[PDB]
Amino acid sequence: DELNLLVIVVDANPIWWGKQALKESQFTLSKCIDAVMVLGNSHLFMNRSNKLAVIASHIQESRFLYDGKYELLTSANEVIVEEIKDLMTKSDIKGQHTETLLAGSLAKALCYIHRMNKEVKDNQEMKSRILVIKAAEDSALQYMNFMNVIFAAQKQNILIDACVLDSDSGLLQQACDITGGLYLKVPQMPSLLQYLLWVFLPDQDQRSQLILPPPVHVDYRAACFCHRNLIEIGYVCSVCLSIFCNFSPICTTCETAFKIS
Amino acid sequence: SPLDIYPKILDFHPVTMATFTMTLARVCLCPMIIGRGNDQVAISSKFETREDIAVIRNYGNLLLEMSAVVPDGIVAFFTSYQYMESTVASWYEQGILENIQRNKLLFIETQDGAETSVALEKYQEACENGRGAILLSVARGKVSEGIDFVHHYG
Amino acid sequence: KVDEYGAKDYRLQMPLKDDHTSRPLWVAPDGHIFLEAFSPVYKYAQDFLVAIAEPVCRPTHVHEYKLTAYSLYAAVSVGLQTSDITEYLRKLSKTGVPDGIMQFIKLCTVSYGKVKLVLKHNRYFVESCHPDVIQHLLQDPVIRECRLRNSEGEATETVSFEVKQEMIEELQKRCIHLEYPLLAEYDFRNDSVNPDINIDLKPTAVLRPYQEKSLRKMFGNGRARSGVIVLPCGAGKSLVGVTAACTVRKRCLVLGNSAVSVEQWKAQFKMWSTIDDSQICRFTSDAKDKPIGCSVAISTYSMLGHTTKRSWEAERVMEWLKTQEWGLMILDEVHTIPAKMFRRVLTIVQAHCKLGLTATLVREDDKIVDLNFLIGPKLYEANWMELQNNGYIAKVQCAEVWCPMSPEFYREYVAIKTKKRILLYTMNPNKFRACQFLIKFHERRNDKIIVFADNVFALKEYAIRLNKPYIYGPTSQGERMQILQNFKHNPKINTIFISKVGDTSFDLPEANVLIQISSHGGSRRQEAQRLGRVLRAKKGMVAEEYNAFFYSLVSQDTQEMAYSTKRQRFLVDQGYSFKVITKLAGMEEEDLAFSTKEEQQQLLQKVLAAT
Amino acid sequence: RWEGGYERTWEILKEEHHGQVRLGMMRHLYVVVDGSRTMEDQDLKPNRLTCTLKLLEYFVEEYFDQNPISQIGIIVTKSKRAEKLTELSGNPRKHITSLKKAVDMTCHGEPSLYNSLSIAMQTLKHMPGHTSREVLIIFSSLTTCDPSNIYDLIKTLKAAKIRVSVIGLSAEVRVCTVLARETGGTYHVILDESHYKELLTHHVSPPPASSSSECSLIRMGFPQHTIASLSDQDAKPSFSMAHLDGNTEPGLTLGGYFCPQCRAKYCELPVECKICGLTLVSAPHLARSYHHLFPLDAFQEIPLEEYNGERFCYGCQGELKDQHVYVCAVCQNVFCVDCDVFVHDSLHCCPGCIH
Ligand SMILES: [Zn+2]
Ligand SMILES: [Zn+2]
Ligand SMILES: [Zn+2]
Ligand SMILES: [Zn+2]
Repeated sequence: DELNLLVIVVDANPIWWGKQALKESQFTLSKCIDAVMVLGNSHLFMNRSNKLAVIASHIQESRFLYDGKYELLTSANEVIVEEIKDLMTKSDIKGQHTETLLAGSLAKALCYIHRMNKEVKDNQEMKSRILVIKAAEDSALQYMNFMNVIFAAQKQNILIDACVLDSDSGLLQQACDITGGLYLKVPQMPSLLQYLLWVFLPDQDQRSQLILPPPVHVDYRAACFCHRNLIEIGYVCSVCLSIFCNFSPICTTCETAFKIS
Repeated sequence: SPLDIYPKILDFHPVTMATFTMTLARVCLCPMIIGRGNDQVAISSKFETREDIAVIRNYGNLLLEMSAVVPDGIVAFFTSYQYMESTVASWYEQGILENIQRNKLLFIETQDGAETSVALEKYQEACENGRGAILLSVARGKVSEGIDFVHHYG
Repeated sequence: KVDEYGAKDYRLQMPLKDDHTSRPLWVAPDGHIFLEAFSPVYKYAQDFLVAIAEPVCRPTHVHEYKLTAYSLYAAVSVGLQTSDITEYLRKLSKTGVPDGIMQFIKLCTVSYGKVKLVLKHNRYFVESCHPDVIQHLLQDPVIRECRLRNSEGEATETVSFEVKQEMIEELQKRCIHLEYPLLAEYDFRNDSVNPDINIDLKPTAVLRPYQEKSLRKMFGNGRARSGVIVLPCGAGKSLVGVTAACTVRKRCLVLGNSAVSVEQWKAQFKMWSTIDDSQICRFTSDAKDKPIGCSVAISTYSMLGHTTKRSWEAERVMEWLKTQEWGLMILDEVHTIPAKMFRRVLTIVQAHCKLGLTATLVREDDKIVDLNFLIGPKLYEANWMELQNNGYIAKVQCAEVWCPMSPEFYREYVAIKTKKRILLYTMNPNKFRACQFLIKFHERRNDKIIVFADNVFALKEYAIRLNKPYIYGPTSQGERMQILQNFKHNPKINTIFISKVGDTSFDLPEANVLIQISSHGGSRRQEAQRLGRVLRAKKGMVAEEYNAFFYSLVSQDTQEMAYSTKRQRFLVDQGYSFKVITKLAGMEEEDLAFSTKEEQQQLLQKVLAAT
Repeated sequence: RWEGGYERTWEILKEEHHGQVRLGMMRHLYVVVDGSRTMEDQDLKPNRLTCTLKLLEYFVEEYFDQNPISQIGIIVTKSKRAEKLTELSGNPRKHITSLKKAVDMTCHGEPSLYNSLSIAMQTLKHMPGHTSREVLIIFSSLTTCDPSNIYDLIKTLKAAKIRVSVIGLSAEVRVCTVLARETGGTYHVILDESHYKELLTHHVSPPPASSSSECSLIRMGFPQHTIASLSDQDAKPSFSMAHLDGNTEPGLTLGGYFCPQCRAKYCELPVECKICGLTLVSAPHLARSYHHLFPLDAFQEIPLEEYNGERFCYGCQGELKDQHVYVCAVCQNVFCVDCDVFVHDSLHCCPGCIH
């Protein structure tokens, strides 16, 4: 009855992969796609009850991606390749939006997980986890919405695993710390698949007996809106929760004067 | 209820005899008839059966359950003073009245006007003070004549 | 035809129709009927089968009923014709009804109520609307002898004829052989010889649905009809009889098993009827009352079965009873009637409507077929499990507890071969320990403990060692009621040991824990009736399915086991289950008697001393 | 006379977001539960006590989920007296443990509104003005014993600006209605366990802020998870203050959370500092309640036939076959019933709006 779902979100920002391609490094987007497909095939291999969900995170939208080889594996790989080529071939940069819709892809993944769980019969319990690979830079404006995702997963007790390739994201670190998922940056991009298999492939119960690298240290500093500097102790607004370094009689954000006689 | 007895009682012919039915979006009244007790005793108030012990005990059980269930405002109208007093005495002897007192405070009217006034005042004070108050009166008594019950009293 | 597996191949004679799940009944051509309780039409089929068929087995899901000539007679006298019965059967039968069963029903119903027996002017007449039947029946020699003879020995001449009083039951049996059963119908409203009585129903009287249903089935078209109604003890069966008597309102005679039964009947009549106590008398040897003006006379079979000379006043009262003709007669504990002395009582008394009430109807001597015409057809039998569901009676928790035999005791038991083996296994030290543990556990639970022991010696030893009240043969009635009230009122003493007299010799206060140690030895109805009478409906645990606890101690590897399975079979017919409890949890920690075998061998000494 | 004749032959026949208003940013909630005789009644299976305590644990979980910086106090009123079962604090595990322990309580006596309210007021008498003072009471029995006048206590509570909410079980009580109305709270009646859960969920959300409520610039510190490693020579363990006041061995960890104001060490968050009174929180805790500041408006339910657009859900690509399809207000996307319910209930953000 153990139904393991491993939703994989792929950072499919064309700009970062173009930068990497111009660098002519050993690792490209094709290798990333191949590693993701192999990991998903292995996940489906480990048990019949296991399910695979692959969604590509792109700036324009979040795409639901899904001869001597397994029939279902071959069909799934064909579908994934078809969808990714259809998206990237028609991926026309129209606008200055560079940050990928990371939050939207996570929200769509959570909706898909909820729909699967509703479709899952009471006879079986569907353990769910999400693995996200980070390649491009992190986004700022999504932060709040990103937070809305995190607790939501913690609402349904879903692990969130982060695989940073190039650009670190403290948001991902905090999400992994909160939801209990694993955060780790790949030192050598060509070795990505083994990092996926050795660490992110086993389930948490399997991870329980397994010995794994300790989680990275996570900080929780704050930005003082008037200057957005690091702050240890700050003045918290009781109206709109805006934080200030110095005492103020009127809050800039809530526009409500602090009635301190 | 009868629109023709009054022209006969008052010996006249009224011009208009019209009854205005009540239309309620929300039901505020729940009239119920209980002719059978817990022991399936045929509940009656005929003076031949008014002295029956079974009827008195079933009335006591009904009042006890209502006090344990229904909110503070409880009023009970009997048929005569002597019958009500005998029923109260029987309830005290049986001990059913003691449980009713344990659940809600009880107030019984007498023939004294001042005593009945004090009883009404205490009943209203208890009802407005959150403690269950039960009043016992007669259909021909002063309570049924000129006393009005609010939502939290009736 | 029989299959190689032994089952009867009735498939050929049963044309199955496609309305399988819709229709709940199977009608085998043997006369048996099967019903499924889970069917949505269960209630309708239940009532139909009860009206037409005599129930046999009623377990949880599937029930078996049987068709008998007496059952068909009861159905006809209720007022149902052949066509309606056939139509309803075919509407409920899963398969087609075999033509043999159809023909059997036709033959039975075509002649039911044909012959009429009338008790008028203290004389019994046989009449009918078919004089050819009567004339042809005159050829029967038994009918010739039963027919009243003139003063010169000649035979007395819809014209009826008088029949000898002594030869009623002979005619009863003979008519069955004549395939023309008599009709026990009374002029309920057309009565003029016996006026009514100032007796009515108190408003406190409540008719539960099954009670009212049985009464109305008895009152076929408003006329009372003789029969037998089976209700569990304490289900208002006495109240049902009182209600029937009030309905009849004619002269009423009631017979009970013992004096306690007479007292209870009088109390019930006072408790629910409006008859003045001046008209209620007890024809007993202790409380003597004038029979004159006694609207309802209550007595016992022995008081009427005394072949020996009675007291002079008793003779006068018997003369008064014989002279008076009774509109209603009531007999309790019908299962004791088939005895010859009690059967003679029916001949002795001249009454119109005789109604019998009891808890069981399976006499171990199979003398029940005659009872079908001693009184009449079985009118009603409430479903015990159904009454349990409605909460009218307690939902009993039955259990059989097996007790290992001590090696010395078992060797002695095997050594003896005669009837004397009873003492050894009834005095099993392990059985004693089990009973003691049960008593301790239920007293700690504050339960009403009643322990039965048919053997006199075993009862004495058990009760004395456990230091509890014991009642047996002597049973001084004053001290008997003293002990009963001590059990009822004193919470310190709630463990009563009762001998065989606990069946019907006195009144059992309602209890919750009944432990049976020794039984008659196959009286499947006697101890089942004892269980039914002991355990009554109790408030507080009605929601739970186990609010009454019954334990039956049986010694392992003894013949007693063979009795228990033989006996509780009757209770199996009512769906009751008995879970085997080989070992009792908790006996180890609590100290009990006979912990040492050295005590047990002294007990063996004591037992063998009495052979 | 029903015995005249009767046959069953004929029986045998073939056949709620409010406006963009200020809310309870900081809440000090006290839960008072009756322990009277009537708690053993079977209004809710199995009895009032068991269902009440289970739903209370669920309420505590949800309330701490949606109110990170709040507090919960548990008081049990029985035998005309009140027992301070649990102190006002923010630990969910301790309160759940206390409720599980109290599952086996003794339901006896009658509730005492006066004593419980007086204890709650005394506890909340010194609370800061900016923090809201809200009390929730579960009333089983209809009778309360008052060792003094109750309306004077009502006046004192109103002067103390302490909100009182009542959720009864039997029927409406005039005194409870007056108490709820005068102090600004709400009075509710339980219809069943589902309605009980609905009322508890409605009470989970922060109440609308009163006009008289103050708006002060409160000062809070945000320490990090300073973990000391034995590879460092400055790995000096110290028993946590929260664990120190414990029967068992307090957690002697090398590192953890150190107060930025008085260097107090705590192994659990969010916990207000015992020594200097500093409210030690974390950044996610503040952002955890932002959905209250920005509620998601209900989507437009349109029949599928009248919806002349796409036939797949935007959130799950589900082939929409239901008679009702929910369209977003902002980006006007296509969502099925399941996604429409879940996003508003849990996600609180429309992905298309983010896009
Ligand atoms: Zn502000
Ligand atoms: Zn501090
Ligand atoms: Zn959807
Ligand atoms: Zn939207």
